[PDB]
Amino acid sequence: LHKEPATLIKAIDGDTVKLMYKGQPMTFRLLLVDTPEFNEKYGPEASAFTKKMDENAKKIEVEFDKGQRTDKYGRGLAYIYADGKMVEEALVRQGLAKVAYVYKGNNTHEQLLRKAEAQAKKEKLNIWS
Ligand SMILES: Cc1cn([C@H]2C[C@H](OP(=O)(O)O)[C@@H](COP(=O)(O)O)O2)c(=O)[nH]c1=O
Ligand SMILES: [Ca+2]
Repeated sequence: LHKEPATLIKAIDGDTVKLMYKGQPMTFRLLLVDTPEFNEKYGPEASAFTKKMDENAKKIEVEFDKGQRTDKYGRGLAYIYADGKMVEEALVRQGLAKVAYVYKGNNTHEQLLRKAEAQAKKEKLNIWS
């Protein structure tokens, strides 16, 4: 897998972001995680976390996995990186997302994320508190 450029267009919520990719505006859904909806507990915190991470970043990159690149809703499915840091991993390490939606063709970074979840679980962070 390889990272490709994109630019922030706008924050949406904890696990969705509007990015420009290959010149075209697109909503991206972060692979392999589930943040709470904005109206759910830790939802606002998740949205804030991802907004800031993405806003502050000098450089956003997308990384498609091996499978499906767009979901049923037209959202691109990728891992997102902000200055080389995976947003999934950051969210999951803070207990602001669960590992989730792990489908067979598109699960390259499962265990990395699971490892992060375990440490958030142990620290009883946020979702785990
Ligand atoms: C993360 C991800 C979600 N989805 C779809 C499954 C879910 O369908 P349903 O809408 O039918 O529940 C929905 C969850 O996304 P959200 O958590 O953004 O709502 O998005 C995929 O199809 N592939 C994926 O890799
Ligand atoms: Ca969600």
